[PDB]
Amino acid sequence: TRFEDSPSYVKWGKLRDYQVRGLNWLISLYENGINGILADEMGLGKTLQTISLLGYMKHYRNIPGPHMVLVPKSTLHNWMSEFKRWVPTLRSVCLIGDKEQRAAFVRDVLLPGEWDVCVTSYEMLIKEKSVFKKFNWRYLVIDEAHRIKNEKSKLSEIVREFKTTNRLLLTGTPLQNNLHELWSLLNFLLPDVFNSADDQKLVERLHMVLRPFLLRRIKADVEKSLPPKKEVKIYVGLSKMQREWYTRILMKKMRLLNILMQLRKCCNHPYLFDGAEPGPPYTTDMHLVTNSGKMVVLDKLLPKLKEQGSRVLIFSQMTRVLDILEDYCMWRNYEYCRLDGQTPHDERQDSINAYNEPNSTKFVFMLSTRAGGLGINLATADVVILYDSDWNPQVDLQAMDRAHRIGQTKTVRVFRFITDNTVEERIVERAEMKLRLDSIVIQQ
Amino acid sequence: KPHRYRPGTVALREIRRYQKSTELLIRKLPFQRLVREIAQDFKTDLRFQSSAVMALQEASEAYLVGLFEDTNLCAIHAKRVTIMPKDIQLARRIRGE
Amino acid sequence: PHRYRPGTVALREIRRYQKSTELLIRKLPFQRLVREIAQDFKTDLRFQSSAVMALQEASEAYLVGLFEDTNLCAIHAKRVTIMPKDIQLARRIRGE
Amino acid sequence: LRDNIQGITKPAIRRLARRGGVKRISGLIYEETRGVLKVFLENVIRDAVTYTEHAKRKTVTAMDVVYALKRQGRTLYGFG
Amino acid sequence: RHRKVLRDNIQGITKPAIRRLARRGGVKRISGLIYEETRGVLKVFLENVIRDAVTYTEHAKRKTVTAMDVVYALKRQGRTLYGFG
Amino acid sequence: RKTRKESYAIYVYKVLKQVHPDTGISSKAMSIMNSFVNDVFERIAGEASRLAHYNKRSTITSREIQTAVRLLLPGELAKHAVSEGTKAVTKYTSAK
Amino acid sequence: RKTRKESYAIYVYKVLKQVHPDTGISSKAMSIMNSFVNDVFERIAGEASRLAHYNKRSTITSREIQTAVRLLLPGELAKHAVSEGTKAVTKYTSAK
Amino acid sequence: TRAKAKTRSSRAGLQFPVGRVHRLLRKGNYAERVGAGAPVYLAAVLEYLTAEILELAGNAARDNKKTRIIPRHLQLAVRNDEELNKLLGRVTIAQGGVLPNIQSVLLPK
Amino acid sequence: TRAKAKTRSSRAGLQFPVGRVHRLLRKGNYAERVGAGAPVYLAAVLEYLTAEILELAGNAARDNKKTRIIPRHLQLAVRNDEELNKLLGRVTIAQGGVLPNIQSVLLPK
DNA sequence: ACAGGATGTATATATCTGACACGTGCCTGGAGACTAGGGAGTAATCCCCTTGGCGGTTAAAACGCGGGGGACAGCGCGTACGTGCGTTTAAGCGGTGCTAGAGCTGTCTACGACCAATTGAGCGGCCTCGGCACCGGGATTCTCCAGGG
DNA sequence: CCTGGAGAATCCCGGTGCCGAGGCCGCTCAATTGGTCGTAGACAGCTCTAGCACCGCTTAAACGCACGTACGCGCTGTCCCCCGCGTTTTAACCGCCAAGGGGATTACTCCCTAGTCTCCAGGCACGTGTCAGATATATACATCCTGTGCA
Ligand SMILES: Nc1ncnc2c1ncn2[C@@H]1O[C@H](COP(=O)(O)OP(=O)(O)OP(=O)(O)O)[C@@H](O)[C@H]1O
Repeated sequence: TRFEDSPSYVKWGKLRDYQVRGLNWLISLYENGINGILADEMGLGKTLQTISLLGYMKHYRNIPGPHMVLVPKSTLHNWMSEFKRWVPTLRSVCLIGDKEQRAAFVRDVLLPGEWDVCVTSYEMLIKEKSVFKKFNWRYLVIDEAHRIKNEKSKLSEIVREFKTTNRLLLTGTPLQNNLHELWSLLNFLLPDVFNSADDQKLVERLHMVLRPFLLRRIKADVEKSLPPKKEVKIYVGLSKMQREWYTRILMKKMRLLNILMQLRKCCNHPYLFDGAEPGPPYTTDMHLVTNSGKMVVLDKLLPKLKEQGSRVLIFSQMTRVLDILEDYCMWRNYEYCRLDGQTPHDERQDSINAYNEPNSTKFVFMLSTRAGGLGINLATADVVILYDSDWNPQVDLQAMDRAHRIGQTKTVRVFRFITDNTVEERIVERAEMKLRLDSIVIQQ
Repeated sequence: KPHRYRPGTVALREIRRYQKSTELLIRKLPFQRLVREIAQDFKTDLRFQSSAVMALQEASEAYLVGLFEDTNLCAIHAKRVTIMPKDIQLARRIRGE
Repeated sequence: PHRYRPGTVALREIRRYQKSTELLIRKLPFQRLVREIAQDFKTDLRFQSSAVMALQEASEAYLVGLFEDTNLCAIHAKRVTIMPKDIQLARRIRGE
Repeated sequence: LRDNIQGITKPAIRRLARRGGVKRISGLIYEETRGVLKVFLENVIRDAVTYTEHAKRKTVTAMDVVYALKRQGRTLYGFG
Repeated sequence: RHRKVLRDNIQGITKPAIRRLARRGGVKRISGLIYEETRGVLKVFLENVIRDAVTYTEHAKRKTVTAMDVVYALKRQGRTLYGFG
Repeated sequence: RKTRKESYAIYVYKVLKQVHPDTGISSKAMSIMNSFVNDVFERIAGEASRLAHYNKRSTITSREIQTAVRLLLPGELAKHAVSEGTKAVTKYTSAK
Repeated sequence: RKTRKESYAIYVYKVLKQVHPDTGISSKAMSIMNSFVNDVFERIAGEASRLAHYNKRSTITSREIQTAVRLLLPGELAKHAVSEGTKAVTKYTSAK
Repeated sequence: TRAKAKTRSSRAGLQFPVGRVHRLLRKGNYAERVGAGAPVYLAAVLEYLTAEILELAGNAARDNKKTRIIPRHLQLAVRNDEELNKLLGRVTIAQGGVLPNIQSVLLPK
Repeated sequence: TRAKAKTRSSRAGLQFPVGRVHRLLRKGNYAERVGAGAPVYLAAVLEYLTAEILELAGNAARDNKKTRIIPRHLQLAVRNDEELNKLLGRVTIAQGGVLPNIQSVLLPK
């Protein structure tokens, strides 16, 4: 019904068959006049398809007026650079900076309306909802649709109150822990259709109702490249002092308002808590490892991963642990790069992009469960180390497959540390259940 | 050369501004942390309804404002403008605390 | 001619009256004052002796406390004499 | 009954001041003390007379005085 | 090794905050040694109120201090508060 | 379903409508007025109960409420409130 | 004859003979002690009534008395009074 | 049958819940028996006090160029009026602020 | 038949009347019901407070070389014990006097 | 001493939004009608206690005067605080994830109200004596001039 | 400027008298003992609401620092006011008497309020929309401070 090979107006774009068929599918969805969800987890890209969609909408029957793209602030410069490189015919503007900078921007750009695509962040959108509500919208592009997964959130209300003729949601993790998230997404797409919250009342009916306006293609089933990862769990024990502290915490001066939280990271490292927290900073010497069996095991496992490859990209669950280990691996006897929420974003982007290096000989690099977004592949990363698992399995999946870009042509390895007769196994089994639910919903 | 208000104009401006308003002046999170630390001594494992901390903050603000009024009165009695801990102690002693 | 310094007799009187426990206001004038004040609120009122005694006791205690606060105010003001403005400051801070 | 506030004399006020703990007294203190005594007594007597009126009597009792003082927050021990 | 405590909670209330309170009171010039005394006085007042409120909560067999408990404690102390129950 | 709570909000709004016709009120103002009415009711009821206990009676009556009003309210307010209460009792008793 | 009057005088005398076997008391001091006992009774009972009303209960119990004592008495007085009351209630339960 | 029910508040010419006040008096453990006219008298006194306070608050709100009454207007009305100030001396009105008052010694001259 | 009546105070080993306290609680309009242990608890508290104040007053009386407690001795004990002073902060004791203290500034050179 | 320049504030106008004012539907408590009982009003009588008067006495107040010390106005100074400016940080708001704890329903039991008989505990009255108030007299200590230190 | 007397003021010891404290009786009324019953609260169960621990981003607020200026404080002189003491009135204090008012008790009656049942309507929870208030932004105005002849 539409083009079968690369569109003539793309500049140097090399979108393949899956990309062109997704473009045709989105064009047909626009034709029939319904919104949709582009559920491409990875290996396919959504930025290219979205930019190609908007470029087609401009270079065909004219609709060059207002258009809104919602991105996290951490990827705005990347989005603008990719847009300029790929399709430079359209004009793009960005809403950033403080109050006076955004006032300068609205005055010198927004009122004249010489722009086709407007790229901003969630926070700026909340700040300037009133300024943005004076303009009609024809194709609202939002990435990471799980950002509006729940109702009663301010962003959900703001985006609902917006006036958009059509909508487009980009998400790689369509389901997290329950069907009310997919219901929220579908209700935002079609409020007049999915008004009510309502094996046959399940699974299969869900598949049938999601088929018409959803796309889900596996990177392995499309390209057959990107050799699959190997996932290994390591059943780690815990020290006797760790057990004693775990007991004295569990059965009961220190504050333990949230009992599950305060009887949790205990297995990660004992001295994370107060009371027995590191005392006088004697020096950076051998005191931290000897008190925790998990880091003892990590130290024992280091040499084999060090003998070759050795870019790890270790993952931990506690920021406390991430930052201490970030400033710790340098002292241990290695070189590192640091990623955290305390690092500024504008510097962060170029910093990580430049830190992507053919030869570093540094052996360590640490990213938090949240601090890592979606981008920047280290082809040298081989062995994934999961110190502790988060409740959300999709966050763990994102942390695992952030190294599963094409930039990575080697089989990648995953290491998992698990304690025994503790709540870490509880978190693991809950994550397994949620991951299985997501798999059955989005694959069967 | 740059414009410089004399020492005592901005104080009067702030006095009028703050006597004109009604909102709270202490920071909510520090006040809540102080309240929880005090409650720890009396009993551990305590939860605070969000309205209780607001009521405590309101009462603390009223008490401090009234005390400062009386302390200013004591300082004016001593033929001074600066208020002092001796003035505060005298005011508390007279009020019966 | 023997004459004490101006201020030692005051200290002796202070000590003696702080040691003593009896009333200091003349009973008959206080009784007449009470009856005169009560004449405003009611006509031809009779009183028990214990009622007048309790009124006198309460008045004495209130005035002693007021004078103590006034002395504190005067000492704060770098003085040893008490003044009507000291009494007014004491009343204002006490709550009148 | 007229001008009985003059019955409360300067020596009595000086004795009260000495018991309070003051050394020097200004000459204008006496009128102020008479005024404060007047207002205090007026309040207490008003409340006691109200109690007597409710009791439907014509005599004011020590119990009525104690009740008035307890209303004002000046509890008296030793009269009932 | 990087592990230490930041600041104790009594210093949570700040010198500019105490200055704002004194401005609302009516104070024009403030001595430098007023802030520690203000912190002590506030600590004592809060201790009394919180003791009474925790006693009420303990009697109710609850573990959540409520606005009603705070109001009852303030009324017992003699500082009736209007606007919470 | 939540258990209903009794508030004087409707009656206070009727009084406000009678006093200032075109004038509203805020939620916190309504709460403050409700608390004020509760406090005044508690004060007067406690005073009346203590009065009845002192006089060795078992009934709180209009005389007790009047005496409590005169003891609590300050002067002119007490006078006008007494007039209003007497008028209300007269209306409730005249032909009812 | 004269209608009977009630006082805690005999019990105060018993406690005095207990703590100090060779010390006497006067009528004024006995009246003061009687007033003190009445005042403490009134305060504790009123606080307990307020507590029972607040918790929506219609019975005064040992728990309410203990809580009122904790509210009213300061510090060491509260601690020792609670210990004494608990011991007395334990003995009464045992000997019933 | 039975006649049409007239509320005792409507009978007494009041605007306050005479029946609710009667129930509160009987349920407050104030005494054993309660008279018939006592709740009516108490409701009338409450009505007068509320009306005076609302009148002063409305005057203040009209002065401040506003229609809705806020706790600031309530506190402003309660203060600046000696009778109500004496009645409500020990109470604190939330978010009512403080009266504008600067001692003349501080004012430059 | 029955047995010899045992007083509740004797059963609890108290010198204060549990029965009289119970009657006063019933006739006090405090609550509709009164538990069995509440009068015992109240009597123990009253006895302890009386014992403390009487011990302090008797020590003061012996210190003054008299064998009869008077309101002066009671006042001295109450004002010298800080817990009892806080309990009786706003209480006046007839024929009590005041504590002897002279401000250090008024003492001569 | 004014003129003028630089801040701050009061004011008018246009948008926007969320809290208030009103509606609707239902349900729990207030009103109507009646019956019993005991609390309180009402009358009468007793006695005590408050008031008015009067006389004698002596302590306390009123009055005058000399003199010292404390209040008060003035001057000088050094310094701690107020003002402004630049840099850092953590509060505030928006989300995530979890579960504990409050609040309402329902059943059962054991505990306190109520009543009747009995009795000893406590209260009013009465009497005696010894602890305390008062007085006197001697011993002790504190204060204030005079001057030689 | 530290000693030394002289003079009041105070305390300690002993003797005397008086009135209130402490012990002892009668009786009557409130507390004790026994038995019954019904309702308030204890205990168990369940739902869902809210509270606690933690992340990212923004930005107002806090923190630190330099300069200078009113302000607190120490000191000095003046003078007038308060105190100490002696003297004269004045009225409080105490003892005694007489009379009448009014507080307190007792008996009798009735009328007002508790308790019940029945029903219905006023009051509350819940939705929903629109207008009063909050805010931004651009004028006009008031105020403060400092420089320039003459004060
Ligand atoms: N121009 C292209 N031509 C062909 N394949 C491409 C192109 N760009 C991206 N891809 C495919 O997409 C993979 C990753 O693309 P990219 O990093 O742009 O993803 P993304 O936009 O971050 O993903 P998501 O869809 O989850 O937002 C590559 O490894 C490759 O297989």
